[PDB]
Amino acid sequence: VVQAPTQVPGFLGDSVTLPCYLQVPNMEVTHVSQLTWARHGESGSMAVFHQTQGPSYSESKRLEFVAARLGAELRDASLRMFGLRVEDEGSYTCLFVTFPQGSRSVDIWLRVLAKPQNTAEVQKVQLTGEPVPMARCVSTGGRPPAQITWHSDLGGMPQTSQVPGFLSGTVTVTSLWILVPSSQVDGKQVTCKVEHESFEKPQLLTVSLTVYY
Amino acid sequence: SVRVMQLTLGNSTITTQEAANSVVAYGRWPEYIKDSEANPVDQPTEPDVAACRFYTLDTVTWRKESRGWWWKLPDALKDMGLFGQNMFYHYLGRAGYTVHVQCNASKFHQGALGVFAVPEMCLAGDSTTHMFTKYENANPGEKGGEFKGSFTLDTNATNPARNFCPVDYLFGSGVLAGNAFVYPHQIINLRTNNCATLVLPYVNSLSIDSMTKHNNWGIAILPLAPLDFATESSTEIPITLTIAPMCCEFNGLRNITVPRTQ
Amino acid sequence: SVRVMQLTLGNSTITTQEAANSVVAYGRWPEYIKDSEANPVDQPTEPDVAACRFYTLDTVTWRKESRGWWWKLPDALKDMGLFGQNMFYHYLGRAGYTVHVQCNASKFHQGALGVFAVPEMCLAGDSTTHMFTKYENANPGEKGGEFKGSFTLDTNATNPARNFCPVDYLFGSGVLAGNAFVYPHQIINLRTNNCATLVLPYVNSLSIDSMTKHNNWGIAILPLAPLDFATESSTEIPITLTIAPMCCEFNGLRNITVPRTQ
Amino acid sequence: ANNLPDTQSSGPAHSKETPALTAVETGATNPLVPSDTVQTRHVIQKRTRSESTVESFFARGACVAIIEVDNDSKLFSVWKITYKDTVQLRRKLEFFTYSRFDMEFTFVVTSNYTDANNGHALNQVYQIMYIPPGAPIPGKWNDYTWQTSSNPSVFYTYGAPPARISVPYVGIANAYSHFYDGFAKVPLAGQASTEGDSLYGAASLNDFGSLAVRVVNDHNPTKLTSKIRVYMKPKHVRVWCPRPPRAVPYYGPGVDYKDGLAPLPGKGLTTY
Ligand SMILES: COc1ccc(OCc2ccc(COc3c(Cl)cccc3Cl)cc2)c(Cl)c1
Repeated sequence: VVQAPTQVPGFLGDSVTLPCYLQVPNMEVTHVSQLTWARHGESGSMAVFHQTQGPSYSESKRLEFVAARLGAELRDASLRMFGLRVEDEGSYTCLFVTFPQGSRSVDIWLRVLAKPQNTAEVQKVQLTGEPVPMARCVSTGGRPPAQITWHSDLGGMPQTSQVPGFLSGTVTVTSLWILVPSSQVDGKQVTCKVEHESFEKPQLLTVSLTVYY
Repeated sequence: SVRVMQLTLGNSTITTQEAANSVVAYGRWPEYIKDSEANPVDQPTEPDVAACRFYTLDTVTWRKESRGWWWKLPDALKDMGLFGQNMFYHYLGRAGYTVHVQCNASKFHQGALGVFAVPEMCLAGDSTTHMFTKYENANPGEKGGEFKGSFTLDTNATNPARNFCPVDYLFGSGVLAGNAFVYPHQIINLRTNNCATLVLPYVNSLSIDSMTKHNNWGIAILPLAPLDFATESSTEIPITLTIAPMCCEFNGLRNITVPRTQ
Repeated sequence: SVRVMQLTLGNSTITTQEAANSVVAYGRWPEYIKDSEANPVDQPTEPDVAACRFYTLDTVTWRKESRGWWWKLPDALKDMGLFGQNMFYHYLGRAGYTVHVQCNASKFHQGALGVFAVPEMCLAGDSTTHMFTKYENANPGEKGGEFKGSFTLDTNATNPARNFCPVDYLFGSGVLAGNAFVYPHQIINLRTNNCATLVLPYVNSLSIDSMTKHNNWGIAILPLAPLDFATESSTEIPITLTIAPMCCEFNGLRNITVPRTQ
Repeated sequence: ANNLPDTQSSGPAHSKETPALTAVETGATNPLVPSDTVQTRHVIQKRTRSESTVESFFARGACVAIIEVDNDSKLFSVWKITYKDTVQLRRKLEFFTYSRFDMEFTFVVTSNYTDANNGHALNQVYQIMYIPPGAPIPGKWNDYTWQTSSNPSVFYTYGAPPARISVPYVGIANAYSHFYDGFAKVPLAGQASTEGDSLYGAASLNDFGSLAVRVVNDHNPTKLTSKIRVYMKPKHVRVWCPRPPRAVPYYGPGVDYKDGLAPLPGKGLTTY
């Protein structure tokens, strides 16, 4: 039976794998077990991972095939696409062949495009009233735009305007800044939470303030 | 030579000094209905020289950003002299055509235009409602239409446009444009020729039909290689279309047809 | 016409739309050894299509400052596919050639290249020691060599270069270059042609010889009128050389020859 | 459906004839063969194009409809005759603008109990009635229309080999139109917009009529469903004016598109 889990982000840069798992029940085991991959994709009719005995690269030069092949296993095979440009989607499929019924499988696809970088800058001098002190949360390089979120310590947060996306090489860039008004203290752990859902926990950057005179 | 020609029909003559031969669609020259293929029994009218002559439709301009143009026959000629009169006064009509596309530039310009003559050139619409394009939009007349770089669905439910949305690479009908070469065509590559000439016989599943309800041929012009010049990001060269109906014969005379417009 | 041609040898075809005819050296087309002129008694090998085909040697670039280039045959083809294999496996070898030099520019460029095919093209050395050029230097292979504007004597006694010093106006051999026109040639004058084509029969004082010890023909290319363009002091146009051996026959098969290099 | 020409041996060339050079602007394709650009040997050609003839290309029964009837108004169903309800045969036919042929229809009938442990019924007999445009359409699974005194009917007994009938070329034109760039009406100046409006690319509202299917047996309270799969094969085929095949998904009876507009995959320009 077909049990492919591949609905994968998929991280860009790159590079990451495009897996295909077909767990085999269980008393009516499967051969011949050649594995085909069809893209989705201006398919007329190839960008294919096919594997008869020796793994055959149907011409998309930017491919890596990692399965215990030339012998057999059978197929919980992993593919990899590098690289490194956003040759995106579209979609991809994973179809097997079988002596019993199984010259068949399922189409399964997902995401791609890319992660960002962040830094904080705070200025300038306070002549009020009553805008910026000013904390800026710059977000450079991420086509699927990173959801920048400025929060802090008090109800002096509702004030968060954005620089939208004037995209760099394939990749989108933004800058959230605050503003935050007036007056004195240093002094608070005002934290910008930049996400994108890659890496570990979202980019939490805490800073200070320019207090003058 | 393959490059110099003169076409004379009625009181009109066309000369060219940079042709690339001429194409006769499917190898068939236009002809009149034979008695063995005749259907309507009434005596036909054959205007001859009054209708079978060269009519120049409006000139379009080619720019680096152009996606393409299209026209429908006999539609584009419905207001052309006595051809249009006979078309509207008769229930049935039949005609072949000599399509002459004109486009001159210079030895420092580049670009290639694909000129295709398509029988039953059905185009794609703009809504989720199938075959929703309305008569007035499907028949633009001499001004014809244009191809687009992408499909954009009309969502105004209150006032649907009911128009075509011909995407260029999809040949305006859901097929790949690179395969449009299976239709009679010529290419106007600026470094080689001035024009394209196609002789089209009458094509249909009937010997004669209603010219107002049905368009037999479609003319599609697509920039295969975009227009470019010296260093002028700014470049415009006109494309003039001259068409002449051939072997016109009409049947079923009555009062004149006045179709609804806009 | 004199200007359009197509040459087909084996699996290779060359087309040209700006030729100036072709020269057949001494009016002799290459041929195989006749029984009446035969010498080695063993059965010859004749690779035919595997060796008699067009091989493209490295492209050189012509600049305002270029003095000229030279190659030696069969030397320049010693590493070319199955021709080179047969050359090294046999003691004796014989072949004719079709030399096709390629050089295109534009209508605003000037320059003329003299392409000469010289039988027994012996070149002058660089030292006071006579006939001192060493084998490795005399046989550069596909990269060939270059002409110089002046003679410069090698004085390093400890490590003599033992190389050639072909001065251009002296045709690299002590004769005036203007008289090199007594040898089969063509001229690639940029305002007239793209190429030069020469068919060379086998020339030697023997019917067959050692291809490794002896070079039968020499190809010399000299800028008769220097390269010049619009106002670009900076101008470079490539010169590609494509040669095809003809009527190859080898005698005296043994183990392969591996000559010393550099 | 015949032979291909032999390859003649071809030697070297050095001439003013250049078949390799051409000018595609003319609208013509360069008719070169291998011997025009390379040296060839003589090969006696034995391959033929017997299977790619227009006839052999279409000589297959393709499914065009799956009519369903529930013998417990569903006691009978009506299917408007068309080849556009499915995609496979439709795409093949659309390689051409016009066609003319005879048709062979084969009907594969299957049925089963909805309930694993309930009900029973005696062997079923089906009636497939063709209702030509104009004839009265059945309102009940048992009204007067099923008398078929003039309409052609096919009575199929469940379990018997698939039923099969032939239909002649029935078009009102000299050929079937796969594409019709026009309307059935011309809106006239002055009439209300509701007036003279018709579908683009549509001819008759009822081109070929429809099929009315029912089970003739008296229905039992048992839950049963039957499906009649209609297979059609064009025989004695003639086709005119080739067209490029459908590249994007079909979106209705027209040439309309909407969804799979990006059919081609990515591939490096210099990647083999
Ligand atoms: C261009 O491609 C075409 C053209 C016409 C077509 O249909 C025309 C058509 C007309 C009448 C009948 C009626 O046939 C039947 C009869 Cl008499 C009796 C019982 C059952 C049937 Cl089924 C069936 C098909 C089709 Cl399916 C494809």
